[PDB]
Amino acid sequence: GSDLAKLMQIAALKGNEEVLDVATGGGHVANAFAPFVKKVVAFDLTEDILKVARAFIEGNGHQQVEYVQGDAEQMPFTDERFHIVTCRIAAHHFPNPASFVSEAYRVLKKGGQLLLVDNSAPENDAFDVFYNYVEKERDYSHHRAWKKSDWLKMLEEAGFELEELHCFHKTFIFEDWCDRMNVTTEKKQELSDFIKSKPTEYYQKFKIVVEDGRVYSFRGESILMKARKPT
Repeated sequence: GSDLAKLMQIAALKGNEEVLDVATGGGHVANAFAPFVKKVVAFDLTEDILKVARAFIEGNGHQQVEYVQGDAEQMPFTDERFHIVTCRIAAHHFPNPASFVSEAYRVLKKGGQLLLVDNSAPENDAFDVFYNYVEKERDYSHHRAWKKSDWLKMLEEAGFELEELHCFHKTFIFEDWCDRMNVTTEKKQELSDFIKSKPTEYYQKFKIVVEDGRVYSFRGESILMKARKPT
């Protein structure tokens, strides 16, 4: 799975790093990196978010984390400050993720790395559009899960050199997945009904399981990219 352990392994940490965790959210990435690096900046849009991240991170005894508010994107850091920028399961909320990518490039040291983890859309446009429509019905704040090719273009355009791209698939349990976003029973019925009526190709693509007329599970893709800012 695209888990934290896999991220940590791919990171190939040296122990001296200053890390920026973009859209830290519940703080899990900063939490994981903290013991193995010099310093972490946990960065997100509001104080409420940073309070929650801090409760979790300080709960595990990590004390070299600095909490900083702002926008991914338009980041209030100096050029060439970080060895690592991380961003996990967050970029699909960004309204202008190309700006986050260029800002990540800017605030990285030369030879530094971006580690980016997110859900991804198929190259096939119909499946792309469908996957994303479904994501947004379930989470109104979803902007876009981009194609792997979209990310390759954004990274190159910003000057990053991709080193590694790892792809993963996960089976989502529809009811649980919905309930994490507090979707109404009515909205869950509507979304299941919408998915269930799609033709066979869609069920085959997303390994859709229907039990007793309701969507039970489907399978999505995610990625982990390690991209270098050149020396």
